[PDB]
Amino acid sequence: TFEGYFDQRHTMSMAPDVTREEFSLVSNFFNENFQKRPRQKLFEIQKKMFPQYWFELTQGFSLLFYGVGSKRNFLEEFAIDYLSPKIAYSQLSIPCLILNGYNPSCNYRDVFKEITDLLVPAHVILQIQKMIDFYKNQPLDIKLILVVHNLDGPSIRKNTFQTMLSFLSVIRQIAIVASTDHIYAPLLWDNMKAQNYNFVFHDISNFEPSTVESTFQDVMKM
Amino acid sequence: RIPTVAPIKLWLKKDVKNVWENLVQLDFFTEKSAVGLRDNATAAFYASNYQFQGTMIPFDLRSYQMQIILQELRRIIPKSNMYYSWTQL
Amino acid sequence: IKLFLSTDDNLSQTYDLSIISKYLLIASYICSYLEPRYDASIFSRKPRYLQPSLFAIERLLAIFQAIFPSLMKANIEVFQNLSELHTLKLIATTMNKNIDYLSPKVRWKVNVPWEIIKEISESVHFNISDYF
Amino acid sequence: RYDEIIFRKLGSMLQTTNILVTDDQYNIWKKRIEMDLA
Amino acid sequence: ADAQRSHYTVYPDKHIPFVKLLSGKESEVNVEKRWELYHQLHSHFHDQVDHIIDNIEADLKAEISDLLYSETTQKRRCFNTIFLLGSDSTTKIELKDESSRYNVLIELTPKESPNVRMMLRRSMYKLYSAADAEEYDLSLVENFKRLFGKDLAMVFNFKDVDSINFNTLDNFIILLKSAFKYDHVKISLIFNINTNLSNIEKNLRQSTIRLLKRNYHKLDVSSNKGFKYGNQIFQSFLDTVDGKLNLSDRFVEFILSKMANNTNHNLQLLTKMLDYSLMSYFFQNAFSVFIDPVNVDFLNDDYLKILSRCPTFMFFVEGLIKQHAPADEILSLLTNKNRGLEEFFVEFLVRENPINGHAKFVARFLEEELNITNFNLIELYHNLLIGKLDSYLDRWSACKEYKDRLHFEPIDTIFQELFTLDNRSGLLTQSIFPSYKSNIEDNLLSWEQVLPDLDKIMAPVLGQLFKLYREANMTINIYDFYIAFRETLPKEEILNFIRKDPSNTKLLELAETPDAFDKVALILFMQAIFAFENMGLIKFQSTKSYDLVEKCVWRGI
Repeated sequence: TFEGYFDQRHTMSMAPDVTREEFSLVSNFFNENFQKRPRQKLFEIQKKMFPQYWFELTQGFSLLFYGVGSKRNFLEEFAIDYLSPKIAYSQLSIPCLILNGYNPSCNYRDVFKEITDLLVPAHVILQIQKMIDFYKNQPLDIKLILVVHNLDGPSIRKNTFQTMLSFLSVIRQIAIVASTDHIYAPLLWDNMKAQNYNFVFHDISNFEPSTVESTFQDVMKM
Repeated sequence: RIPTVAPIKLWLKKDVKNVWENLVQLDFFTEKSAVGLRDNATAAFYASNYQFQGTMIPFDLRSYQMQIILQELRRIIPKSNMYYSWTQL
Repeated sequence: IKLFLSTDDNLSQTYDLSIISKYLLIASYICSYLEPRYDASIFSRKPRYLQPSLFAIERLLAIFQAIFPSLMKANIEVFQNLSELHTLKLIATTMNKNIDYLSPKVRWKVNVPWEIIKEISESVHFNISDYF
Repeated sequence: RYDEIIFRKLGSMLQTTNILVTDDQYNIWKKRIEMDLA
Repeated sequence: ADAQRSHYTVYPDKHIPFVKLLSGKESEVNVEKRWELYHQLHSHFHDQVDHIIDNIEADLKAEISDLLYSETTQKRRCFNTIFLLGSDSTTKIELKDESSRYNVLIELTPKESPNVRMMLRRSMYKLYSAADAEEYDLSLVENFKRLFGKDLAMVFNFKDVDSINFNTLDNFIILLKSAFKYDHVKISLIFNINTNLSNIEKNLRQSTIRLLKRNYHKLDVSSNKGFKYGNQIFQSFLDTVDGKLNLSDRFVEFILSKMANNTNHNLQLLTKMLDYSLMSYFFQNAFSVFIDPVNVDFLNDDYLKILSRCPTFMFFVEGLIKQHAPADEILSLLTNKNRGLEEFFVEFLVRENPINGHAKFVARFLEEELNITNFNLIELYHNLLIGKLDSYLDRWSACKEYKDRLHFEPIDTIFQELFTLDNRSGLLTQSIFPSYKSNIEDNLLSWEQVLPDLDKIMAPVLGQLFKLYREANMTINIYDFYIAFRETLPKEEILNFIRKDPSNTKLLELAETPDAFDKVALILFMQAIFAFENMGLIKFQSTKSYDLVEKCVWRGI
């Protein structure tokens, strides 16, 4: 309850020091061994929602995946094995763009270069406006699939990057899938951003270890 | 302090804003930590770059200090002024 | 006479807000002007002229939950209204460059004066005047 | 039951909606009425 | 590896997203017909929705053009001001391509306005760039007529006024005031205001407000205006139904509950709810195939099971029993012989509901005859559905003359439940208005609701640590937290599970150490704390010491 908030000389050196290499070993062993079968069974059961996810994406509802545990592998498996091939074999090979929000070294201009190359026939918002005006006359067929891991990523958290991603979802011929880990993630988006994003919210918590994301921050600083 | 009736406008808080602006233009007031005019162009460039707290906080909550003390007020303000009696505490 | 009685220099229900937004603003004004000492004293069952102080997100959420009319809890709509408040320049932050709300060093403060929150409370029928 | 709980938590359209009477309840009602019907 | 890169592009019978119902007994033809019917109704709805949106945008653009080019013969050269209340950065304006006068749109984002110098430099840069396609200071404005032979008209679009430094804006306005000395320059100002004129009156100096106010216009372009367009959208949703589907009281109540939570962008949310409800109905209910009464011939015993489980049917059978109907009818319906209730169902499918026609009649009567427009059509439909229409009509005093005409009696037709939309399972809330915080907290505390030989005993470390986090104080000495977490662990079972692996030499090498348990506990604790930092649960006091942490969330709020 809320009353639990109102009703509320040792050092870390007293604990035995663990090196980074020693840190990796136990982490890997307990990630691979412990809770293997039940989590794999949960993943296999969760795969049953692939037709629903496909239908939602074709209707234009963006997918936001949240909950405790890593969501990179789930999105990779979905987008690679189910979404992209079926779109090609039912519309008649669809390119898929993967953005790593867990990397602080990203740049929005670099991603926009790939977007322009993949979408625009031969001041980012000015070009996005031209894309929107162009794709109005284009048929309502999915041409590019966009996957954005960690919409709460360090550089991704910034308002400009969120604005750039928000104007992307106006075009129906673009499929957007995003994931978040922060509990206060909805604080980032206002009504205008929510309207442009068109997320349908799905909790996909799986207690999957964040092995990849742990590489960009040093545990030795703790 | 006025006899009543047998059967001095308190100006609105919005109209006072012009008077408040005039009293800051004419250098009676100053900001709490107003550095003022910079000595050289290099420091002036940084001063024009950095935005202080006083440029963001609301109009009615900007702290000011006074350049004229009430003693000088009573010395200068004519005794015939209708607020002369309030020059002291 | 009516032309002279008013300056008419003004550029012209003053702020259309959802109930969640109104209660969030009410709680934020309490946070920005009430000492952290009195939170447990007043809200747990166990100043008009100074500049507002900063407050954390958890204090705002706790006071909002305590004053919202069984728990309301925090859904996506609550945080969406909170972000709308910031976008509307009703709540200020402690940052000016590269806005990132999730950075753990950013605090919040109220930009709405007393004369507006008074009428908001009147429209809500919430008696703030008895909390000070 | 486990599958229905995770379907409800996941917000899946595969989970049935409790607007109509459940199959088991109506089956029990039909069997109990029919057992004394003849 | 590609995982370390910021971003990268990956390249890889005919499927229909609808899944078989009746445990797979549904035929391909039935699935195809359901898919086609869904597409038909969905496209018919969008043909109205997109038309309404286009009409709204065209009307807004026409009004903007009228305001911009509403030429007024003012003797004094002054700015032209347009205040777009409740507007956003998404809107756009196209100017006239006049012959004698050149018109340029100038966008001014807050990032482009850190100081007056940068503002003027960028403004002149864009002004020069625009004139470069005809065939950085105010001297450019002075020399424009000699450089390009044409008059200059500038339209300034302040894209987001609230975030702009108002002192810098005031100085910039005073700077632009100097341009009136030129005989060939005209300036127009566009203000994207989110809330009201109050913020501008508070922040700008009262001298600049007088400069703006001499020639200004005020226009409310918000998406919500007296239910004018929401009522039309809802009526179009009723129309595209054609009486093939009905609305329940609970569904309309849910819609009304969620609409009031957003004040500026209600139309998109309403469209979201309607489209998702239509999708759910066409995905979940098998009887949607029988929307066309031609498809009734495809009935089967499994469909008779659904028909029998209709509440109306359930009480109709008991009514036959209690009214002493012949037992032959009861035996026939139990044994599903002679199926005359299928003929009754055909009649039901043919029977048009008078609710839609009466609602349209009442709406048009209010709009034209009673001349009442300040009403929500959703509330009117809800009161019609509950049957409390008289109370809703009593809101307006002019209804007394026509209360008899406007009165409507609801009818609970048999088998109507199979063709109604309602919120009964909570699916429409878990995905459209989730309790994002509460769901995560519950999963941390109630992991048994997610997860289906140490795996059988110990819960995932994150939830067990969240237990202590809920038990934890506001500020924590991290060493004590690690001690408690270590104490909660099953030390001997963990050691045995570690020793289970015979070939992982590096694991046994640490297992030989007496401090193995402490090190393993510390590694797990640090990984969990890093995850908490990613999730926003913990905040360090690193400036003083990394050894103390602060909680960032509490349960139940």
